[PDB]
Amino acid sequence: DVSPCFCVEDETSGAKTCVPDNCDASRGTNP
Repeated sequence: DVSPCFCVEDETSGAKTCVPDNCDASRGTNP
């Protein structure tokens, strides 16, 4: 479905994680 990605810099994961993960690295950021 149309699912906007969101990234947060998470200290718990130890890095920037996104949903979907690392959408902001690839071109799969926006649907």
